Amino acid sequence: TKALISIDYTEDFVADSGKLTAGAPAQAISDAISKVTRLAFERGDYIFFTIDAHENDCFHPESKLFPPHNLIGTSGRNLYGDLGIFYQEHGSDSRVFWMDKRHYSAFSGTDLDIRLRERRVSTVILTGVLTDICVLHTAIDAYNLGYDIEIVKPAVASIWPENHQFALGHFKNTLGAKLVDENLNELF
Amino acid sequence: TKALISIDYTEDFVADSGKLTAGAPAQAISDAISKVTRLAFERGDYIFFTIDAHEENDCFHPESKLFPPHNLIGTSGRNLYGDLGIFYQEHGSDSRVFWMDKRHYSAFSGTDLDIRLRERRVSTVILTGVLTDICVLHTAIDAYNLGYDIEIVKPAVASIWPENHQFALGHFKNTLGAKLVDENLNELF
Amino acid sequence: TKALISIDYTEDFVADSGKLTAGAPAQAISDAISKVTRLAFERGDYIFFTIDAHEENDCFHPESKLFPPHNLIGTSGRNLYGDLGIFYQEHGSDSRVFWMDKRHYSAFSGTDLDIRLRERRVSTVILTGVLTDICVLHTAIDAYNLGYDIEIVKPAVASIWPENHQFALGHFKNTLGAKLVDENLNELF
Amino acid sequence: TKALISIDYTEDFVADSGKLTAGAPAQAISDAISKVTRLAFERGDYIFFTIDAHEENDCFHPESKLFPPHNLIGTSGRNLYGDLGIFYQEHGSDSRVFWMDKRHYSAFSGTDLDIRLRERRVSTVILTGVLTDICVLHTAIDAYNLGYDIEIVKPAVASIWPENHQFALGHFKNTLGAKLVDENLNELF
Ligand SMILES: [Zn+2]
Ligand SMILES: [Zn+2]
Ligand SMILES: [Zn+2]
Ligand SMILES: [Zn+2]
Repeated sequence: TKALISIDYTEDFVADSGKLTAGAPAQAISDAISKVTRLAFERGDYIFFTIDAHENDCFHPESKLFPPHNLIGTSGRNLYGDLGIFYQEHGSDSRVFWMDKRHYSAFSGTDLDIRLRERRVSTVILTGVLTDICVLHTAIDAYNLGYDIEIVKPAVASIWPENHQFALGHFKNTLGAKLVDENLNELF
Repeated sequence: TKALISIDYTEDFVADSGKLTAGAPAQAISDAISKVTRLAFERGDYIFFTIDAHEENDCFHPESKLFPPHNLIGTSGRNLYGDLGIFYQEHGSDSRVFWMDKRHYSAFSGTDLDIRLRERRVSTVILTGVLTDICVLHTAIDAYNLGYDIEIVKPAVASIWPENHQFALGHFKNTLGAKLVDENLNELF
Repeated sequence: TKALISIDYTEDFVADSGKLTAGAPAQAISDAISKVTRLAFERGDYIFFTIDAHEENDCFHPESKLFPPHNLIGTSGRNLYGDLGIFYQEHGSDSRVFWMDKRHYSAFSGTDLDIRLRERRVSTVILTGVLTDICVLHTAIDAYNLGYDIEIVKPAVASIWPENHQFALGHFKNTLGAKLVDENLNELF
Repeated sequence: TKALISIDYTEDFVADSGKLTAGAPAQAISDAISKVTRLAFERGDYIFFTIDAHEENDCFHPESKLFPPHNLIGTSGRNLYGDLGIFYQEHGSDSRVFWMDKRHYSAFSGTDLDIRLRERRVSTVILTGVLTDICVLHTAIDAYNLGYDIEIVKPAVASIWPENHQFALGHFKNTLGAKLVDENLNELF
């Protein structure tokens, strides 16, 4: 049994009127990200929604770098597409988690590692946005914490195609990650 | 300039009808713990309420087998005891006052406490609450390993067992190099 | 998959002429600590010697104000005491045996212990060495927070203070959920 | 009070005959990386050499499947390249200069870097070395999560891939909020 991590696939990151939207490339993965999450859950895997929870926060260095996004209590934090429907169906399940984060990495200042260790999880499966920012930082932390890594290629996206390509190369060649499709089958 | 950490001073830990109550010794520090928290706030310090947030039937938590259900989410058992609860009603919305849910004994474990303290370049933590030999001890040890200067408010920490309370105070002073202070934040000799 | 951790059982902590010696109580566990280590090795367990590596004079270390110089790098005080030292000379080159320098009390703090254990998918640590209420206690608490199952070899841990040794053993069993075992690795009830 | 981090600038990563060499682009920064390190030292900064220390036949290390053997313990591959190596011969024994073995890409992973930095109350790290998109990138991300202000010496970092070098620099500035500086430690606009 593995764990699938769903990173920042919310209105503010995906929708056209989103505060920090990736636009077309992020919208394009909506079908794949929902399909792969449903499949992982059906298999018995743990699902962790790791979602930006921002505040107005003078002490956060990220405030100077990006405009306000994923603000607590706003509709910008709602999950985009059929993924949101999956959460409506199974959000209260013991195997499904909602986790607020303040840094890019899903591990930083959270209890993600603790929850995975409780369940003796050795492999993480990464999905969401952006490939070169919150997926990259999460993957690097996962590597340093000794997890096997899988990346769902058609269920990650970035605003810049060149940055998306760098990150995929980094996952495979530096982190030793397995690149998989929406059916959780290894790509060659 | 500094940060005060308020550890688990809730109804379940302090009140007579508390699910994991420390009883009389925990109740006896109510005046001192509220006094010292108000004083720290008045002089500009950051206040971190680090409170147990447990779920019953959490079979993956090793603590579930060691203690009865306590500080359950949505219950009155998580409410702060005494004038400390009044202080949170008054100033809990101030930018310098925080509420942090925790699952382990240590206030640092699986939380963003270290990140929040580093954002503010805090070098010294002041520890209060219960129990001296469990959630205060674990928090103090984590603080030591993370390079913080440590202050322990002696009249604002308590345990069920006098021998355990005394071990912990000895450990703080002689092994961690912590300063023991009174409810007026003055060094005890 | 289990790993035995051998904490600070060196000349400076054990021998009569040691710089920070626990003396007779530490000397008393020599037979049990060497026996349990050889047994763990025989059973295919990983063995980690986690040993204080201090410098005189380390200005920036908070420990320097609390204790006299001990376990100094390149000195005979860092030599393992008794048959445990003979074991290391025999099997130190084996891929399952490790020597790890540490600067804090905990074996995990600032080391790659957690990394090496995760590489091997170790779920249980077995703790031995000195002192029960300082470098063993700190290692145990870190192990707990990192999700490891814990075993404590009761006859292979020791302290200079008997009351502190008792607190620690109680803390291990009642707070950390650790298993207390003997030198044959059998659970004590 | 700042700390300069010198990452993997050794024979195996830089020299033409190095086992995992970045080649000409890495060799091209030799003048700048030595100059900036000597400058930092003169300004009273701390200097940390954080250097890969791998073992041959380390089957438990995930890196062993990804790259050929490199920076093996006790081999010439671990020797610092260029004037940096001369600087270390001159000032390695100074209390402000450190040598740290590492096994992961990041200088923080499984080391005591964070501990040594907090001991000195360092709030800003200055990064140099190779490769920009691997051990520099991982170190920078770790520094960011640990709340350090970050400076990157642009003419003193290098990669074998120019497009990857460009990505990393953009990532440092736009995502980590790092300051890009030259070999004179002056900000680049
Ligand atoms: Zn954000
Ligand atoms: Zn609890
Ligand atoms: Zn020591
Ligand atoms: Zn390497």
